[PDB]
Amino acid sequence: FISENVRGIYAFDENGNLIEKRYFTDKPEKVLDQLLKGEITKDLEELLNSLKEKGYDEFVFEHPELSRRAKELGFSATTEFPNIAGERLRSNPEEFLGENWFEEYYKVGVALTRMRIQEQSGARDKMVIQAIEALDDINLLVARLREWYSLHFPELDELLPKHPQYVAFVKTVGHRDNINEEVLRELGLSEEKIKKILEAKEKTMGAWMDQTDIEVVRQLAEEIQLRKKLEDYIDRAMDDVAPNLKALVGAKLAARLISLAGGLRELAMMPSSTIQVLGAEPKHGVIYQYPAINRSPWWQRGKIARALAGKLAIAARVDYFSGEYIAEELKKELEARIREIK
Amino acid sequence: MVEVKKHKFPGVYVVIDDDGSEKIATKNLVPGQRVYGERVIKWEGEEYRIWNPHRSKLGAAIVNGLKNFPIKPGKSVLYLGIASGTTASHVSDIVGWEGKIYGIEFSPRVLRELVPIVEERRNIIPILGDATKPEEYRALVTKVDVIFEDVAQPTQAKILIDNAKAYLKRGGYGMIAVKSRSIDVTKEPEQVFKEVERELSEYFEVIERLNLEPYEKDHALFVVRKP
Repeated sequence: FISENVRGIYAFDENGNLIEKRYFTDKPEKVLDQLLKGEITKDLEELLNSLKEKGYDEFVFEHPELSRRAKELGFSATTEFPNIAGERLRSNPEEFLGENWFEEYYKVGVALTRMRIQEQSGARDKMVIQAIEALDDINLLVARLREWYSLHFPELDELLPKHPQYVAFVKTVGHRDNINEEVLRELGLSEEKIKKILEAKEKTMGAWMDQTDIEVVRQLAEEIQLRKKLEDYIDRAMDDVAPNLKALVGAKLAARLISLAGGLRELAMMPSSTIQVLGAEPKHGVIYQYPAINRSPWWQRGKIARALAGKLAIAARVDYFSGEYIAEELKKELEARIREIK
Repeated sequence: MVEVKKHKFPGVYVVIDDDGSEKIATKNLVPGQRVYGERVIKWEGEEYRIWNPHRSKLGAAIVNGLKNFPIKPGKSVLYLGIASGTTASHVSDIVGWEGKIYGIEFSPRVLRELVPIVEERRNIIPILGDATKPEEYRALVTKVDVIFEDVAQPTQAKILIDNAKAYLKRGGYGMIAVKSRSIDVTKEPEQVFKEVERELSEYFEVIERLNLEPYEKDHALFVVRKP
């Protein structure tokens, strides 16, 4: 069935004749970056519908994400690679594309890359340190909302623990008395949570307000957006500056390391030892936040931590210089030195 | 003295210079376009480039005397590692404006440099991509003739196999510069290549297991054929 190329999404019968096609309405480089990744764009929905009103209930996509979001959409979707659609597209590019089909795989080949690839910048490690520094200040604002949305409603706090699930209530409703049983369902609330909140509008004490309500909602508006940004920029720009360091311990602890040392160079200049303790001095060693170090008994940690610092060092050095992605080997090497620690 | 002749292989040339020794060289497909700090040369009007093997791991395979070098001219090839462009600039020269290359190293920081090159060297697609996740570039490649894998992954084996099952025409080939410890940092090299040639050839027709000493410790450019 469904596959993709530089021209559009194609649709194929069990035997490989062309069912329906539809060309990319928006820049290919904008669309592929989504479909390829597994996200559904307007052209992949419109073709999903017209394919249906042609009398189809079966769908097969090449990326298991596409076909998982395809069925949380309604359409029954199986996921098989390489599906006879792409096996039909690639084996016969010229059939569909034309003679210069290659040129076309390049034109758009390049375009998309120049997208995904950030322009060279003297100090992006510094841009990260910042955005990391900010994500720390927003941590405080989020902590601050807590007692607030609550002055008027103390109950919620215990009910919704997860900030993003929580800031849902404020942003959209505000006032205790803005509660619907029909907007209680929507938002993602369970049946239990459809009574734990219909018990809200009419149960518990808390000093209602009308002007305050629209002060706090203005607070949640500005809390989400600097947050995301920061988290999402800190990631997609940890890819230019220290992809090795990144894929080692996650872009955050990564960014925390760069920051903690105050730049990339600085980190690189650090021996395993200086890195095994970079983070703290009762805190002691930022890198101990590593999954495998934490889940372990203190008597074994000192050992693993050593091994981490050795690989983070390398990650830095290369990252500093070239940024050739050698994480895998090192993640491997490391996973193999730890099993011996047991 | 500075003399330049044809090699065993198509699009491959051998040169001998003032020091009376021989060095590989490829027909640079783009005059005055120098990648990787090259040593180039010029005979009766052509700019043959020095395929220095310290820099490329194929230099080695070839200078160490490779037998089957499926990379002819015209032959489109998938390439898992295209990085700075070095060990892979040559393979554009060999292939020719009739051949093709889809190259795939995933660290943008790096790739970012090969992006200029492809302006005149319009014979490579600089795909920022990942070759552990093949599907995710099902739209910027096409069935190739030769998969060439150079990746510091530790599963080089199933990576080659899987890119293969996706984009490699029957009768196509495949070349994987395998590091030993890259696959296992605890298992003896000799014993590893026996396990690679094993797993690898459970889907392939193993053509040739070629060592790379003394250009690279425990490196070994295999050459599989897809029956």
